[PDB]
Amino acid sequence: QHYLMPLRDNFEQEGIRNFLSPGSVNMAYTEYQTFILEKLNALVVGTDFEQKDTKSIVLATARDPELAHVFNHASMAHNNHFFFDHLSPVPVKMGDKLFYHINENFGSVDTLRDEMIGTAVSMFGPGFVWLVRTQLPGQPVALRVMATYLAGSPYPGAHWRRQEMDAQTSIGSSPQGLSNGQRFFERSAAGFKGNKLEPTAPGGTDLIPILCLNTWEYAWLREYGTGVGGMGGKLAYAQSWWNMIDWAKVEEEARLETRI
Amino acid sequence: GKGRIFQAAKVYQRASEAAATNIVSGLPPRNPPLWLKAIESIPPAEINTRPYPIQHSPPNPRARKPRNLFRPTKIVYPEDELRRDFYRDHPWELARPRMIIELDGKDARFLDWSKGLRQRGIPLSGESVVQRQLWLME
Amino acid sequence: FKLHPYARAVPVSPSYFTRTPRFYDNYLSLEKLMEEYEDLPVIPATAVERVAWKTLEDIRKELGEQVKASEFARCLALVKRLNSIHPDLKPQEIKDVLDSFRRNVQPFTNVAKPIPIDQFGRACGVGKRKASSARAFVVEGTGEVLVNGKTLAEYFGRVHDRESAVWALRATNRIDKYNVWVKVEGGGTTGQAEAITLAIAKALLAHEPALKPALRRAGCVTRDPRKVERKKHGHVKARKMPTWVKR
Amino acid sequence: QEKASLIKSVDWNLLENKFKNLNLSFILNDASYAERNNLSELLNKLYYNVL
Amino acid sequence: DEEALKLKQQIEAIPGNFKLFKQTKAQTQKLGAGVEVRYIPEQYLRNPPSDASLEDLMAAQAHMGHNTSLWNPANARYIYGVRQGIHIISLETTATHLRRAARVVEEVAYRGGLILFVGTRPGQRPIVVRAAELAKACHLFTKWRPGTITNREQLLGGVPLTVVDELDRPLSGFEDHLHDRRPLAPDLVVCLNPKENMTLLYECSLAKIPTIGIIDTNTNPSWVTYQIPANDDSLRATALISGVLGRAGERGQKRRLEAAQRGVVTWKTPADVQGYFELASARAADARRR
RNA sequence: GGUUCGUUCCAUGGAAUUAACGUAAACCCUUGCUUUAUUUGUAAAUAUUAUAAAGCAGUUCACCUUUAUAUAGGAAAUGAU
Ligand SMILES: [K+]
Ligand SMILES: [K+]
Ligand SMILES: [Mg+2]
Ligand SMILES: [Mg+2]
Ligand SMILES: [Mg+2]
Ligand SMILES: [Mg+2]
Repeated sequence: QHYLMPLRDNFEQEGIRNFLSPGSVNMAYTEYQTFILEKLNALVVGTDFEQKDTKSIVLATARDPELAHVFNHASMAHNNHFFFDHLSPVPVKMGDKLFYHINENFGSVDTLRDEMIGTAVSMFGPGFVWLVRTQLPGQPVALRVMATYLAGSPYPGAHWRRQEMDAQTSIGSSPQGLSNGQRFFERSAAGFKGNKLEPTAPGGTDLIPILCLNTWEYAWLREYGTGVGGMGGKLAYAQSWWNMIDWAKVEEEARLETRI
Repeated sequence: GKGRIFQAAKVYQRASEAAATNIVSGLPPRNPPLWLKAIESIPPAEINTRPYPIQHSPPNPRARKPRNLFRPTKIVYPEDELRRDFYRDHPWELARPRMIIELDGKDARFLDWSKGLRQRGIPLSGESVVQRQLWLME
Repeated sequence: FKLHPYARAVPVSPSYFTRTPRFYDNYLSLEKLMEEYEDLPVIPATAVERVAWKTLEDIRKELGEQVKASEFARCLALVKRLNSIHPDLKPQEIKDVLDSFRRNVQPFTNVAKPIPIDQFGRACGVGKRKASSARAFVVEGTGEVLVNGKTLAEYFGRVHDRESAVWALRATNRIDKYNVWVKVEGGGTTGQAEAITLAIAKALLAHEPALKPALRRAGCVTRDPRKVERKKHGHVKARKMPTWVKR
Repeated sequence: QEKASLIKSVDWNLLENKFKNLNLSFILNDASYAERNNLSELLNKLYYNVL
Repeated sequence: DEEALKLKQQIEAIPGNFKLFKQTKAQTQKLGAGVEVRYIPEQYLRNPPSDASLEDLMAAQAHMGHNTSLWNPANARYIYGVRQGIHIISLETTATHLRRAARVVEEVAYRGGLILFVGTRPGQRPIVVRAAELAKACHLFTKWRPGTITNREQLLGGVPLTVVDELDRPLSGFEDHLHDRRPLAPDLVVCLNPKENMTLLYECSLAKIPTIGIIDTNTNPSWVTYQIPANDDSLRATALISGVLGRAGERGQKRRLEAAQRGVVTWKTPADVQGYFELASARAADARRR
C-alpha cells in the first residue's frame, strides 16, 4: 500500500519559520496527504497500480476516462509533495546560472515573482502554478510559467489532464472566446482520434517541472486566514512562499547547460 | 511389472557397504565418496505408507463397511455456503476482475472484520461481504 | 616438488554434463549481457546496418560441438537484439562479443572479359554446338553474309538452317544493318547453323549491349550443352541394350 | 571438426591473389611500400629466407 | 528527399535525451508517496531467501497439486485435502521436507561434493543457472542424454577437468592423470521436475548417487532419495525451492573455504586421485634406486 | 511427426552415445569464364578457332510461398545468369 513519507527538514515538527506554522503544515501535509493516500489505496488495492509509484499512476491513468478519479488522488499526492519538497527552512541565495536564465527569459527575478504570484490569484481556483523548463530538440532551454487547475499535471505524458484553462470563463462568442473554443474541440478531437497536436520528444524530456506553488485552500486558509481587508489571505501566502524557495535545489533540477 | 527397481532410498546403505572393505583383500579401503559423510546423519523419510488422512468433515457414522478410508477428503468451510448465496444473487459481481495471485501470503494479518467491509490489502469484493457476514453471524 | 596432499578433480565449466558445454557457456554469457544492458535504447531495424552473421555450420566447426538448429536459432536472436543497441551507447563488451559472430567469407569473382571492337569496327563473337565452333565478324553494313567464303544460300541447302544462323539479326530486326563474315568448322549442317546463332548474338551485343533482354526471349544467348553420349560396353549404343533372353 | 566442411573464401595470402599483376615493372615501381626497389627486399617479404 | 535527414537527427538525439531522461527520472519518480513493494517476479533470482516460510510457499503456489484423478496414491501422505478439483499439498509437509533438503545440499557442498541442479522445463533455465552459480555447482537445463552417468566414458570423454586443492586453487603436475581418468559423476543431483526425466534419476540409483526432487501429486516418490512435496508446474514455486537450495549450497561452500584458511580440510582425497599418488610414488621409488 | 533425390535435415522418444563400409563428397569427360603457352595447329591480326595445364562457377541472386517458428519449397521461352 501507499504510505505517507516524512517531510524534508522535519517541517511536520517545527514547520517553516515565517511561512507556515507547525500546526498548519500538519493539517496541510500529514492530515491531508494521509487522507488522499487512504482513498488512493482503496482505488488501487486490487489492481496493477497497487505497487506502482504516484508518478507512474499519473502517466498511466492520464487519458483513460474510466480512471479519472484515480488520476486525481495520484496526481494530487504527487503535486502536493512536490510543493513541500522545494521549501527551505532558511532563505537561500539564488545561484548565478539560474539568476541568468530567469533574467533572460522573464526579464528580472522580480518580474517572474509577480507573474507566478499574479497567476495564482488571477486563477481564482485551487490549483498549482509551475515553473516549467521547455527545451525542444533544436531550440535551447527556455523557462515559462504554467498554471494547472485542481489536479492537472504538467508532465507531457499526462497532457490529457493538463488542466490549465477553465471553460466557464474562457470559451465564449467574443473574438478571443471563439479562439479558445476552437482549441478546446481541436484537442478533444485530436486526443480522441489519437492524433498528436504538438510533437514531443521521447521520454517526456520536453517539460521538466522545477518549482511549484500549491494554491489549494487547505494549505493557506488556516494560516493566512480568508484575506478580507487586504491582510494575509491567498495574496500574502504567495508572497511569503517566494522567500522560502529552495533556489539551490531549483537550479539543480533545472540542469541549465553551461554555455557562458 | 514394467516399472524399474528404484533404490534411491538406499544409496547410503549401498554406498557405505561398498566402501567398508577393499576389493583387493589385504589392503585398507580407499577413501569413500565425498557425499557419504555429508548425509551420514540425514536418513531418508518413509514413503509409500498409506496413513489415515485428515478428516475435514465427520465420517458417516451409519456406515458399517466404509470404503475409501485412505482417500483424502474434501476441504469445506462455513463460508462456502455463503459465497454461493452471494454470487448467485449477484452474478455480474463475477465480471469484476479479481487477482487471486498472492503477493506474500500475509493478507490475513491486517483483516479485522469487526470494523467493516473495507480492509487493508484486499479489494472490496463479494468475499468482503462473506467475511463480514460470517463475523456478524458468529 | 611433491604433489599436494589434498587434491580432487573438478569440472572446468559449469556446463559439464550438458549436451554442448562450449556452446551453452557462450550462450549463457549473452543471456547475462542482455539482462544487464536491456535498458539501453535501440534503433529501428530499418536503420541497422546489415551484418553477415555466422551460420549453424560455422558454429559447429568452431566450437567442435553438435549444436542444435533450434537452440542456435534463439542464440542468433540475441546477437540481433544486442546489435540493435545504439552504437554510441553500445558498451565495449557487446562490441567484442558481436565481432565473434560475424561471417567474413568472400565469394570468388569471375567476370568475363568484354568483347572489343577492332579499329575497323568489326567485333568477333564465338559460338558452339554439338561439335562445331563458329567465329562471326559483325560489321556495320548492308546485310551481306558469308560462311567460309560461300554465300548463305550456297552453303546451307536448307532454308531452316539459314534462318537459324542469322536468327539474332532477324529477331532484333537488324539484318540490313550489319555484314557478317562467319568462319565455321566441324560439326554438321544443323550443328553449324545453331553455332552461328550464338556467335552473331555475342558479336551483336558488342555493338548494341542493350539488346540482351531481347536476345534472351529470342533464345540466342543460351549455350545449348547437349552432346552425343558415348557408347557404353554391354550396350548396342549409348543406351540401347542387346536382346535379353529370359530362358 | 574433422567431419566439418570448409567454406570457400578467397585467400588473399596466396601469392596469386596478393599480386594480380606479376610484372616487376609494376610491383617494384613504388606501388604500395616506400622504396622496396631491390627485388630481394620483395622476395624476403614473401618467402622465408635462411640467409 | 531529405525526410531521412530528420530521422537521422532522431538516431543522433537518442544519446542526448536518454541521458536527460535518466536524470529527471531520479528526481520526480519517488516524490508523491512511498510504496510497499511486497512481491517482485525477479525476487527469487536477484535475492532468493535463505529459508522458506509457510507464507512464501503458499504465495508461490507450492500447495497446488494435480487433478484428483491424476494422482499417484502412493504420495497420499503429503496431501492435505481436496479443493477446486485438485489435491492440496500440506504446507507444513513442504516446509519440513524443504528444510531437510537444504541441509543435504549444504553438507554435500561443505564436504567438497559436486552438485548438479537439473531443471529441463521451458522456463527453468534462469532458475537452474542461478542456483548452480550460488552453490558453485553444475547446471542442466536441456534434455538429459541417456547414459551420461552409466556410460560417462562415451559421453563425457573429451570434456576437460582440473585438479584443485582445499582452496580451489588449480594444482600443477596432474597432466598425466587428467588424460587417463574416468570422467566425473555428480555427488548430488537436484531435479526440479522428476516426472519428466526418470532416465537421469534411474542412473543415479544405479550409480549410488543421492538425489533431491520436487514430488508433485502425480510423481513417484521412490525415484529420489529426498522428496520435496510441492507443485512442480509453477515457475514461482520452482524458483523459490531452487533459490533456497542455492543458498544452502552457497552457505556450505562458505564454511568449506573458511575452514581451509584455518588449515582444516573437510574432505579427503577421492579414491580416483588417491590411487594416482600411490603409483606416482612408485615411479619415483623405481628411479630412487636407479 | 514432418521434410529431402537421399537414415538428407529438423523436432521428438521412461535410453541412448559413437565407429567402419556402402551412401554422400571427391574424381574423369563435357558446359561458361579467367590466366598461361603459340608449333607440326590458326586467313589476317591490336589474338577470336584449335591444342591443354591450373583456377572459378548454381539453385547463386531476385521473385513468390512457407508447418510446430525448428528444419524449407515452388515457379521453368518472355527476372538476372
Ligand atoms: K549415334
Ligand atoms: K580455348
Ligand atoms: Mg506436475
Ligand atoms: Mg536418435
Ligand atoms: Mg558415390
Ligand atoms: Mg609454324
